[PDB]
Amino acid sequence: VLTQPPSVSAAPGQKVTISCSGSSSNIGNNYVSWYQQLPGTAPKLLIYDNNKRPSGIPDRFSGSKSGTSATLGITGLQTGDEADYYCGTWDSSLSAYVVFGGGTKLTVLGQPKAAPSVTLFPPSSEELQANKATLVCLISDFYPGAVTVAWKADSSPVKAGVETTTPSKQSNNKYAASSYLSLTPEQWKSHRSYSCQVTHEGSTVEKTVAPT
Amino acid sequence: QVQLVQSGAEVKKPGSSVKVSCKASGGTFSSYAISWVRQAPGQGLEWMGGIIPIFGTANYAQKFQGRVTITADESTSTAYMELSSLRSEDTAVYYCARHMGYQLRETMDVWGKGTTVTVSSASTKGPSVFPLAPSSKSTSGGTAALGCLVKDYFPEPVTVSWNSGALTSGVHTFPAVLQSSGLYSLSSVVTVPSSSLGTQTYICNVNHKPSNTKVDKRVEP
Repeated sequence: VLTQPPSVSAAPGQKVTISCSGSSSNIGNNYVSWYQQLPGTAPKLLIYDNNKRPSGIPDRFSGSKSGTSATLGITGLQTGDEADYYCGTWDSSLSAYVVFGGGTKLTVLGQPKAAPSVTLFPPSSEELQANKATLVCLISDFYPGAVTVAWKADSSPVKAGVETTTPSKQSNNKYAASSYLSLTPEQWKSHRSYSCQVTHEGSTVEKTVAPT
Repeated sequence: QVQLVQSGAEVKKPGSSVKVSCKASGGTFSSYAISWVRQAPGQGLEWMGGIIPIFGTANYAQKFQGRVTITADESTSTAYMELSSLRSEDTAVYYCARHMGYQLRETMDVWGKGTTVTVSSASTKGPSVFPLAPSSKSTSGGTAALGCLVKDYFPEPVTVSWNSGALTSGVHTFPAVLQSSGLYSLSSVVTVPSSSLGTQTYICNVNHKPSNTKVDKRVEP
């Protein structure tokens, strides 16, 4: 019931601020804290008592509060600051609780652009013998970390039986994702071909497979 | 100095209950308030409740009242969160956090690493492993992609290695997808010199510890 922008994008060396808006019974009346959650990790306290830093938090991070709002500031932004940021405070209402903002996803665009490498596998004869058919679209080495995937049976869009993962960061700091098209062996054999189309920063890469 | 150590991942069916623990290792809970905060996949932080053992007090968010119970054992410096009548919507990571004092209104300066809780009607099941054979359509620039499709298992996790760990570079194991059936699938690829395809053996080693299943599968052209 605290309000933050859901997402912010910035570049290394920039300054960013993230705002948190509440009411008189939470922020207006209580101290604000800010929590950093790096991907795959637990939240960590960044700022408490509106503007105080725990030991070990660089002074690039600052906070302020006025009225029913609070602000987190980050100067000299680094790629390592890419994280979800949560404001938190106490709500003093008679049924009391800790209250958080919904979180701001801070994306730091700090690597070279990289188009996705796409590999599309047809169903194996082993899986066909098991009376199933799966097309496997593997998408790797792209940056920034967002793609959209569309599938085509011959030339028409197919949306049933599609499952696509969120992008995940690779060791080399590029991103990877997967998409799967589930078909029956009859569907697989009855069409001329199937296609996986990966769109990244408005450019489309496509792979196609066909029954044997 | 203090570290909050939480119990391991849990997998539960709808209607059951889960109890998660959080031990103050190298420290104590005696002087402090302790909260439980959860985070559903891709979602935000949600406070469930907290306990202040020194004042014999516990507090809960109205969303979870009647369903969540928080307790402490001071002989072992261990806090507990029990959530009953589980739904699939209760799938989340559950964090223990210690406050900077004995007030829940104080900041949360120490956090545990989280306990994953998965609620699903699915039953434990080992995967089928299908080979993703190298071909012209997966070969370019003198290197070929080949892989293993690890299909229809429950629950997470699965690990994949190649040639029993001897083959690591060029290996890419993708995060899993969840199908409408309730079962997961993932894939693992390795890119190799195309010229090596007739002479080197490529075997993926799939380990699914929740079902005590291991599969070794050679992948060939």
